[PDB]
Amino acid sequence: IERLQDYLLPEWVSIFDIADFSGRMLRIRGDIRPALLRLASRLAELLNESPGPRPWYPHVASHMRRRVNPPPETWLALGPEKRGYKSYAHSGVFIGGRGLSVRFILKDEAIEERKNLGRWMSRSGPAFEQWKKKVGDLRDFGPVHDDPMADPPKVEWDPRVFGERLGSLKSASLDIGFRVTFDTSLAGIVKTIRTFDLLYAEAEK
Ligand SMILES: [Cl-]
Ligand SMILES: [Cl-]
Repeated sequence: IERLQDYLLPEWVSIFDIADFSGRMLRIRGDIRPALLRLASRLAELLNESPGPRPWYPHVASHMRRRVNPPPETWLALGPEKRGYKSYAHSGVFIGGRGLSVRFILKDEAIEERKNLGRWMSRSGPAFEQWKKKVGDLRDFGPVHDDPMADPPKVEWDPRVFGERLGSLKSASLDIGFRVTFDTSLAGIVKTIRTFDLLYAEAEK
């Protein structure tokens, strides 16, 4: 049974205990990146075995923007475009000092897709709440973006107001999902990513 730890070694969480930029980046780029590329490819193959409402193409964080503060986490992204991913909805598998997580992301620069998903959330609060109940322990990673070891809070906001903000503010963003263990099967992770399909699809239009 293929598992996340076959790609991302459990001990790699300690890379994120390296406080200095150069030292942490060396390990993120040298050791974690090749593994994330392999894992991203494999997850995309598995997802594409049963097509969903949008394509999934693999990407890996480039870390070309950081200078002084090392990344608190690194990730692969699965999104609808072959090259680039930050301008569109995507799912990601992340590793940092806290371990692994699987999240659904709309960055501030995904202006149009935030407008689309925000409008859906605003108009479909009850459907969002139903979905949230079904997926269990949904966390908001937004508030802990500056607290790498902190347990992210449960999503408790009103999706209608959150959606209104997400759609209308240039600096708004979404980052929600699940903490997962290193021994989780790839088959289980694929299904977790599929549970974001409702949001992924509604972001497109
Ligand atoms: Cl992009
Ligand atoms: Cl599993």
